[PDB]
Amino acid sequence: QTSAVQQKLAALEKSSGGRLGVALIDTADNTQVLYRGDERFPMCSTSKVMAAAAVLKQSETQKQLLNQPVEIKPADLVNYNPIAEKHVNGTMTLAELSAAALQYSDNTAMNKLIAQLGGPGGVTAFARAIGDETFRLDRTEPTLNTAIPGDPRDTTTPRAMAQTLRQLTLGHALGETQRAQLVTWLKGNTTGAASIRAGLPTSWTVGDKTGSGDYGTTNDIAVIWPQGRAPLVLVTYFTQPQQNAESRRDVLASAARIIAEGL
Ligand SMILES: [K+]
Repeated sequence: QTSAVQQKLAALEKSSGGRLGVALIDTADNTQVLYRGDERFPMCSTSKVMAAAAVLKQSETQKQLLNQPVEIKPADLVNYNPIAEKHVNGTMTLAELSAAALQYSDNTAMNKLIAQLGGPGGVTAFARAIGDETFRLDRTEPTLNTAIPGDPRDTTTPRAMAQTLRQLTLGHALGETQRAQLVTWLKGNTTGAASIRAGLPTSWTVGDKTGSGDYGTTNDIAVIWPQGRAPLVLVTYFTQPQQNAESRRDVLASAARIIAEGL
């Protein structure tokens, strides 16, 4: 069937000129709302959630892992790395790298998380270990953002990422303390106010991770605590036909508003 919400998302997508993917899980009733839910989209920096979570899982068997220092050298700097560049020729801990990756979208920090996991495939392996058969990380920063239409590298589907984000943040994919740390990090994101958050009542609390890349790719993955009801998990992915297209965070906000109005 096509629901009223799905019809509204299709009308938003038509007006945007791009390709929109949405997955909602309402954790009160476990119901889902999908739009292009099984199509692949480039993750861009939304993949930082999986990498940080994989390091948190490693930390469950190593009490001191998150305090371990990692060297930051000049050649490690990539295109966007406001936190890491301050520690060049010095160190950051894995906790500091996780926080920088998640809350500031620092790409050097992501590369250190990927390296801790043995390369992109270590992130994919963690995804598989927690039941996500769809996610794939194939490259490091910055090339994971090429976002070429039809390219499977560094993609997932909205359905898979919503399910995984639920398991990570609200379920038992991580230990208790690690889940709480991931939630704290997401809630302190600095980059999200124009994306999903912008489409929702301001009283609701959100933790999210944005992404952006070539082809005007504009993404957000969120957990949401509405006032008065069980949490929601919402994924909004958007990508456009032109390599040089501009970001469209407003489309994500519009998708979130349609979802919220449908509840
Ligand atoms: K970034």
